[PDB]
Amino acid sequence: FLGAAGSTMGAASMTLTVQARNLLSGIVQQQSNLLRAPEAQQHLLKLTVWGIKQLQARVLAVERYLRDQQLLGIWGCSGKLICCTNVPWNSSWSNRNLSEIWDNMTWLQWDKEISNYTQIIYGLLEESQNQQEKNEQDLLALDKWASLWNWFDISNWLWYIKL
Amino acid sequence: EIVLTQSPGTQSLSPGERATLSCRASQSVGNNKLAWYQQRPGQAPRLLIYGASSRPSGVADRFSGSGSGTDFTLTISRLEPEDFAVYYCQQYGQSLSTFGQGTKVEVKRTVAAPSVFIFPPSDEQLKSGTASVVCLLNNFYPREAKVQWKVDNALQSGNSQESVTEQDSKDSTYSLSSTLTLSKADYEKHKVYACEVTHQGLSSPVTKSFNRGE
Amino acid sequence: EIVLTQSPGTQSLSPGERATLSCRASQSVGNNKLAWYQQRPGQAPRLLIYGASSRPSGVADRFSGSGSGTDFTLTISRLEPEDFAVYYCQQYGQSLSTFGQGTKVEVKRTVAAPSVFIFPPSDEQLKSGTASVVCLLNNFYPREAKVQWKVDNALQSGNSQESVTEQDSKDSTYSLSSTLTLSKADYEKHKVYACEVTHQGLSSPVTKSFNRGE
Amino acid sequence: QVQLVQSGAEVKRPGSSVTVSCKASGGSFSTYALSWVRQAPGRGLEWMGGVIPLLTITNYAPRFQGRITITADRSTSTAYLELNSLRPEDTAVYYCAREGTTGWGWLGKPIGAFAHWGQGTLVTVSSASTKGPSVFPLAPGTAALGCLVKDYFPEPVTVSWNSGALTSGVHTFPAVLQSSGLYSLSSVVTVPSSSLGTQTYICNVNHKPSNTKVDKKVEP
Amino acid sequence: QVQLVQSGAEVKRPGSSVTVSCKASGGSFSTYALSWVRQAPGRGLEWMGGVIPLLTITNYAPRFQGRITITADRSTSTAYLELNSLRPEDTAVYYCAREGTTGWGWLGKPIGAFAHWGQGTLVTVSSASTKGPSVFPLAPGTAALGCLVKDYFPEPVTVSWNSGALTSGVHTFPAVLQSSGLYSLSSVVTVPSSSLGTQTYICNVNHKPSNTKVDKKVEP
Ligand SMILES: *[C@@H]1O[C@H](CO)[C@@H](O)[C@H](O)[C@H]1NC(C)=O
Ligand SMILES: *[C@@H]1O[C@H](CO)[C@@H](O)[C@H](O)[C@H]1NC(C)=O
Ligand SMILES: *[C@@H]1O[C@H](CO)[C@@H](O)[C@H](O)[C@H]1NC(C)=O
Ligand SMILES: *[C@@H]1O[C@H](CO)[C@@H](O)[C@H](O)[C@H]1NC(C)=O
Repeated sequence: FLGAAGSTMGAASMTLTVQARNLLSGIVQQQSNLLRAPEAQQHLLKLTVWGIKQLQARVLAVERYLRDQQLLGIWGCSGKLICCTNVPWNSSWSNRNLSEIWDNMTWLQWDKEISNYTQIIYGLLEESQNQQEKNEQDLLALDKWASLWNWFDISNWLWYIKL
Repeated sequence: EIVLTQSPGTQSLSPGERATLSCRASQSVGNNKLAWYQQRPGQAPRLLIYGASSRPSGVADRFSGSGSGTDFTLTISRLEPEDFAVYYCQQYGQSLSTFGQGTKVEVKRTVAAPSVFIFPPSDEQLKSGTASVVCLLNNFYPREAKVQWKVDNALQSGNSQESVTEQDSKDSTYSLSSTLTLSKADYEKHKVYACEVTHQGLSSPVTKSFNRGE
Repeated sequence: EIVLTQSPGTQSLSPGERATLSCRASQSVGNNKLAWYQQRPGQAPRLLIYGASSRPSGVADRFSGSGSGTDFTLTISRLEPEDFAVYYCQQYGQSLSTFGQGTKVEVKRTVAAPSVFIFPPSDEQLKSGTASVVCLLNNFYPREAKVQWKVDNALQSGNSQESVTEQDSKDSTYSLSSTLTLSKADYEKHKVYACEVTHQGLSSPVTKSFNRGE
Repeated sequence: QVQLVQSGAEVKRPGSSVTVSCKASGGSFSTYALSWVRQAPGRGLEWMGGVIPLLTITNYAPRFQGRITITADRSTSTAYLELNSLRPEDTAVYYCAREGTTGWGWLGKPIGAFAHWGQGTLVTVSSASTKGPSVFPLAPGTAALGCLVKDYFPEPVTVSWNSGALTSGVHTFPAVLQSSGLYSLSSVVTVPSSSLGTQTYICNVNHKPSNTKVDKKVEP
Repeated sequence: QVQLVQSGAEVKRPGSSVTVSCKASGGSFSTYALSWVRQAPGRGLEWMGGVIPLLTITNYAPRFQGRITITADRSTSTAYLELNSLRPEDTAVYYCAREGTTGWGWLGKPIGAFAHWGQGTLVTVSSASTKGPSVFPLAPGTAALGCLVKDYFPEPVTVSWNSGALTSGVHTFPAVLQSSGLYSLSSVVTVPSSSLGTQTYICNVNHKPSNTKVDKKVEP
């Protein structure tokens, strides 16, 4: 957990050759102590101090661990820890070197690089995920009374069913 | 059936010109499936842009396809002396298919007049009773012209077919050679062998006059 | 292209001596895709080590590969007598999978001298038209046996069917013999035949000398 | 890469049938749609139909259906095409072409386009039998001249002057499927008039199935 | 387990074609690469080429593209290596070099190395005819004598000294190619000439292409 957060993204290419260095399972499974005993107590005590504080911490963790799942849902990336997008690296002005980024730069310094335009990227991504990609997919299966009738696409289908 | 109909004529452009073609069809091809096929005479017709948008590894970047639906578009920015050939596009959409109509791109010099010649029939074939009167249109531009023979003061069409070379890359002009078939006993009669060639450069139909005897 | 040069050329190794064989590649043959082969007469090239660190089934345990990166190395500590044949390597990292040319491990004995008994020609081959002057070298060490086909006590070129045996398991050594192939009436006019040999297990060339018919 | 070594050109009696081969080499004979295309010798190009060897899916022609037969024999790893009713309007070049794939290989996802191709042979029917022609000095500052390789069988001949020493200014003309049952050809070059008796222009012809390769004078 | 049986020995001509085989029986034949390796007798190896039987995925050696057509069969479980334009510099022993695997016999993880091999076939390319030789013993403290087999065609010739019973230092020799493409061998025994007039050293020469079994005593 967090075991190479100080490494460069090339030595934190090591982090995402493992489970993003165990970050997500540490997000949801560090609940296990307050999951193991909010209920092992059999005591009256007539009032509760943790009955609001622990509950607020718990539902705070849950809504934070659902906003990110919904944001991966909105960019077609739901399930996939590492996925690619149709949004290009745009006019976004931190254009620099590949062998500088993924060899000698930590994740935190990288966050300091692109601390601006991050909401620009987040607004930008769903645009190419939806506004044309979903509409192109809607163009796919509407008009083809000739979808049963396909003669020169069998080769891709055969390749595709094996690989 | 989708009758694919590309429609520029001869793409007579200079070396270094934007080779833009029309590249349409009768109706819309399904799922935009179109491939782009450069072709040279005697060689392999080669793919340029598969899917009309994406290009394989090895094909030159100056080839560039565009358009969708019924009529697509190909633009080529730089015109090299080896790409001056005939271009087609072909659908891989609906189960039946047909190729492009044919657009020739060439080396563009200015318009010109030839050095006209006509060959008398040789005695080596005249002794076998087989005459052959052969005209010649040397170093003229453009290729498109018309040839009207005057074999004994009359138009000929059916025996004097035309064999015309493509643009020879050295001189950037063309060469025509019309050939009429005849025999020896008719060669003893016919005095007039004068192909009245008409062109931009051959405005008036000239002759290189000869008769039976030389 | 992946080029392979098996190093060294050969290794004159006694049974029990350390076997340092290696095979050298040029480019990156990834995933350690190098093997080791051995052919015996009557047998095929047999896979003794695959993967250059892994071990096949049925092979002996003293066979072991080593080396990684770009260059690789075959290792045997103590040589059993069945471990003495030609030894190849093979890369199969790509489409083209060429072999090592072969570093033959041969047995090494102590110093042994040949027995040069040069032969006058045989009449059963004289009657057909070939002079069978034969030089024969039995049980020499090492393989460096350079016989001189001394026609009139002088080395010519074109009368040597160079056939040298494998290292025989009787007494750990080779053998070499070949026949003179000249003309019959030419041998009727020669002067001298004496194969004054050259070997590295010599202190002096052992020589027998004769003439035509003597 | 993918090599499609098509079998050679053929001559045959008209009204009969025809078979051609296309031996692939490299990639995969199966699991990718080998197909077949036409082009009349001078026209654009034309697709006919194909085959998929793993499942023998035959996707035939809109017009030539019933007269075309495509097979796929992976056990000797070839692909044959059988057309019928040979005729002067079956005369076209027949290129054998395979669908390509993404990436530099022959195993990944296919593209749907005829990427890798074959050398192609002109499938032209024969009327007559072989014939060696005669070659002539076609008489005209600049003297024109030709060597008329006229009324022969079969195509093609080539023309090179002075054993190819004269190399520039050449102007050949293609062979004709003419109206005599034979084939004619023309070829000119550009020489001056004053070098008639000094440099003797000697064209060289190459008619390989009729076996006539003569040196021929041009001294008009 | 895995068996690799080929055809018999073949004698061939330059420019011709040979159809050698490798019948596989036992183990997963279709999944594993069925390849070929030639070798001139007792020399180094270079990979001839090979296909897969499952999809007929092929790849030829770039020094043999256009010279080899490697089939694959799911009925006979063979590979008909039809090498075109046979050369006397491609005279070689054709082991069928099936790739290797783990197991369990021949059904585990394949390794990419050639573990399972055939005995090979020496394709002899020469334009001579079958000729049976005579014997050539050699007239002269342990000496040596032998019987030469010169001027024979084609390979092989089998020899025995005193009909297999005298092996006291027998020495057979490798082949040689003479100036007319001619085969020969030699075989000597390290016995002296002192024990030669007391006990006879008889050599037995055979030519299995023509079955001319000759015996020969060697004299002082
Ligand atoms: C810290 O950075 C150094 C680079 O100098 C690297 O060698 C080391 O592995 C890094 N440590 C971790 C835990 O990634
Ligand atoms: C990328 O950055 C590295 C330093 O981290 C440098 O060595 C390399 O030359 C750079 N490459 C380019 C293309 O600028
Ligand atoms: C590379 O990393 C080391 C330590 O991680 C640092 O000292 C050095 O300045 C870095 N160089 C570049 C060009 O980023
Ligand atoms: C990023 O945004 C911050 C806002 O807090 C701004 O101060 C800064 O100038 C921006 N640009 C950078 C760090 O390049």
